[PDB]
Amino acid sequence: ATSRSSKAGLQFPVGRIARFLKAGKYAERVGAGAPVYLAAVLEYLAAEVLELAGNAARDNKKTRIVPRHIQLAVRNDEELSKLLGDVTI
Amino acid sequence: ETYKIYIFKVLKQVHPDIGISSKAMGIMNSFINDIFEKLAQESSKLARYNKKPTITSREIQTAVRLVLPGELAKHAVSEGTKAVTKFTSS
Amino acid sequence: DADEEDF
Repeated sequence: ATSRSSKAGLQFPVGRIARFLKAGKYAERVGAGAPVYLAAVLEYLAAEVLELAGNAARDNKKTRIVPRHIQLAVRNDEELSKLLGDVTI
Repeated sequence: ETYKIYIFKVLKQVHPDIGISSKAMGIMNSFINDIFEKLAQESSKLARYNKKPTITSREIQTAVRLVLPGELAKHAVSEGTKAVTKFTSS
Repeated sequence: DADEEDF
């Protein structure tokens, strides 16, 4: 058995995202491609935040991301700040 | 069901030697839930405009273009289009 | 506490 995630080149869980989309009744039905597209978008955004938060961790002389690193990475990024809002610690 | 194991796998791709605290991973998981809901709710509003019973890749893509700031939107669309193309060709 | 531990 080959996962939809594996077929799409993704780490994020296509099947689980498809189930959340169907469960919420955002519409009557969900097409096969929609969860693949959404999984890819969420994976991209996770990668963008983690890249910037991990750079902040390292600049801060740490080897692990803590909440303040995420707060600093996001607050210093115009677009991530707009998308995600302020991180409160 | 959370996204945390998947976040962790992506973390190790972008920063092989950097770890993450429990509370930081909670914040990450909450971002993914928050953006999931924003994009699902916009997809719902678009599908209604179109009198469309199915949310397809077309509605997700438009939702991404409307909800995400411009440069993140452009790159996210590139990534979603790429994944659906890879899925369809598998 | 829990927060401060590694994931």
